[PDB]
Amino acid sequence: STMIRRNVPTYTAYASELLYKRNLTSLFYNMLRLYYIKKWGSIKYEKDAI
Amino acid sequence: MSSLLNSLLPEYFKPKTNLNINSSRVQYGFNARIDMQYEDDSGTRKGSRPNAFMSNTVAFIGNYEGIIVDDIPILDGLRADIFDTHGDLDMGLVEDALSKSTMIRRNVPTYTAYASELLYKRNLTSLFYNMLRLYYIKKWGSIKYEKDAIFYDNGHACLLNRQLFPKSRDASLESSLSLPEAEIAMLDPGLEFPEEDVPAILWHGRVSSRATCILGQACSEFAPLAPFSIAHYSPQLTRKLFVNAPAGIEPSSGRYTHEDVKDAITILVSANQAYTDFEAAYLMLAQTLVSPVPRTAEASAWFINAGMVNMPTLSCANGYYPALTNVNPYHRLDTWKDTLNHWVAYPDMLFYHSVAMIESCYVELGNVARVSDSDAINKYTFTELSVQGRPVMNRGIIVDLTLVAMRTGREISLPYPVSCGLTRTDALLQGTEIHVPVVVKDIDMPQYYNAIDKDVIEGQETVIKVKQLPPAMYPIYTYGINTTEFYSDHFEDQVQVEMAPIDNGKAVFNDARKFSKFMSIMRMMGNDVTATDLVTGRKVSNWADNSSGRFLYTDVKYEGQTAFLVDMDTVKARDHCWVSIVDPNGTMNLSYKMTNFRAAMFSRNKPLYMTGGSVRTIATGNYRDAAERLRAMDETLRLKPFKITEKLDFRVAAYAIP
Amino acid sequence: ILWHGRVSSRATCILGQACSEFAPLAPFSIAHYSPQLTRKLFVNAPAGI
Amino acid sequence: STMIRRNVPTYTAYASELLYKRNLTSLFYNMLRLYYIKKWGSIKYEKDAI
Repeated sequence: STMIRRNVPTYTAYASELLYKRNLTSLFYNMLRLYYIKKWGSIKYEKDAI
Repeated sequence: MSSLLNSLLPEYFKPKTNLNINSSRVQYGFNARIDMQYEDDSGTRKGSRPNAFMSNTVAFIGNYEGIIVDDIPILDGLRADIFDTHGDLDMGLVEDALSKSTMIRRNVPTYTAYASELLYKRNLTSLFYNMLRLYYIKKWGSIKYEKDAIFYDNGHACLLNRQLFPKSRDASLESSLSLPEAEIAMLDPGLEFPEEDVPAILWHGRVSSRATCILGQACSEFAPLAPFSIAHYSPQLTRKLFVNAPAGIEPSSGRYTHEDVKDAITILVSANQAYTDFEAAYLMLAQTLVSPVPRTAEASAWFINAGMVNMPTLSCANGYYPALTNVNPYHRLDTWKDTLNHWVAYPDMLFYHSVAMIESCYVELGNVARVSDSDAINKYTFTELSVQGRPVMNRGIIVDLTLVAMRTGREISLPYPVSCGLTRTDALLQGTEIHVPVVVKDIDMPQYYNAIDKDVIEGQETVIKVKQLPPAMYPIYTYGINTTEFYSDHFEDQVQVEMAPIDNGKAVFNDARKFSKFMSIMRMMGNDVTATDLVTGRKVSNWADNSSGRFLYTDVKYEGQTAFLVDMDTVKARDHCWVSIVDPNGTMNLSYKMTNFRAAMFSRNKPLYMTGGSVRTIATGNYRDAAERLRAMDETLRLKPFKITEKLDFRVAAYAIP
Repeated sequence: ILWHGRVSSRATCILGQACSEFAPLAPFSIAHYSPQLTRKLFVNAPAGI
Repeated sequence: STMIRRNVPTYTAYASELLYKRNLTSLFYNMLRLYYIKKWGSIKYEKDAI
């Protein structure tokens, strides 16, 4: 899947180290929290409540 | 691929060779005979339009921008000996082939080492693409673009060419581009080590004075003034280009005709054995030759931001290895020369193949935009499930060919999974509001269109908020081959609106489906109906187009609950050849029938006629049967005699055959 | 030694340090004392180093 | 082969000695040590430690 075949040995070496640590779960977690902060963003917390 | 784009054309359509285009706007369509009928408790009222013209306006303008991307190598052309059983370059047979050749003996060891990198640089698609554009620039060079011209107008809203295309000066297509020439150097056969990042091509005999000027301009930056479709922005392909021609390269002439570009292409494909490269370039240009004029005012959202064209980097290492190309090439499919042979015979047929492809795509993107994200085959994931290959990235031709496969309902097969050309699905995948500019004509505009202002004086520049993208084209060539209920492109159709005499003309359509068919058939009958939504309080008019003459449900410009009040004592007769609804009572039954079809084209409000010879379906067998024949009549001048015959007069002579 | 295509800018630095004396300060197991393997190393690469 | 013709006789004479010099174990050993030095480079050694 390339015409420039000089970079294949270098590309393979870096790919082998990175593929065994791929995880986007933490990014989606924060993106979901930002959705609900904006939607339900009129809830009041009073300190001297029960 | 000439074959698959040919099948898209209708059965009644019989095309000829020459098409004398003399403008930047064409109304392609057909003439049909519509037998309309209105049945009621009182009686039946019959009408008949003998020549009904259903058209789709297509222009030669459209903002595009080229970017140089990395794409797969096309291995068709190289000799079949060096390839192994599986079909990849077995290095070891390459070293064997170079050794037993007419190469300099001191270069064999150093050239063989480079082979591992350079032999996998085979993609001439970018060069053929630019050379095809130069052919059509010089042919249709007299077409004009005016700055303060009408891009769209429907009576209420108007959209000028100044609005969509700023930085735009008025000029002819010939006077648009001023291409500078790249250096065409001669390759020295006795060069020590090959220079990578500089492509070297093959040539038959001597490079002519005009061939230098064409190749020089093809490998250069396109910097246009007027926004033309065949003269869009492209980056510099290369700085220098080597040509392995033992006969010296003549210097640049300066001038050339469109016939000289055909001469340049036919020599380049034959020498390099690059037919699959040409097939890729033919399909690329088929997408980005003509762009559709939008059907409605709010269907201009597709052409606001410039769609990127993916041109694969120019890379060729045939000049350095002349031995590896010969008369016995490796090819996957047997019908691999069919696309070039079709273009050389009928160049002007590309116009018909282009409109067939964009009409197929923009129709399917119409009914793809109306599916919810929560589904299996949706907006984002319709390309992945359809594709059964291994392309680098799902872009360019893959997205356009998969939309054609959905329209026709057939299996499209290409020899190489190449991913180059225009990407259309840009505004769709974003999934945000688009702000199209508009200049107002009347003062009662913002009731109909979802405008930003509620009161606007005439001649003011306003903005319309488009959320869901309406269909840009109506199906005309693909009419009643794969019918859907959205477009309702049937030959026979009927609708039953149920009213009682207690109701004083006023009917409420609870159903959305039959409301669409009622409003559409009433427009065929030449009646101006104006419905009003009860929930929201907006208004819709069936007369929202001057081309097709149909009403799609996306003309409401709002998704909500369906409660359309239509008052049937405010119906106005607008067009000629029309049936009258004077005063209805009881149940109404509307119906029509389309019987025959005749191909028609319009340009500058005049008929555009097809001229020249009768175009045939060129097959691989039709030429190679004459190769099987060889003209085997032994080339021997056999002169047969004529015996003179005497009759009554004797003054005059008469010769007989035996 | 032999090589595929061009010897990269970083490959020169690695081969240069691999064929050299290890003179450590701290007694580490993967950085123990080793003599100079060779002074010069040829590389048959038609594409220049 | 693709060798220079004037070198064939002189190179063939040397073959008897040079072709039996094949041991790259020392080079691979040092290159493997450079891999782990740069990977686990942040480990520390204190002089007055237990």
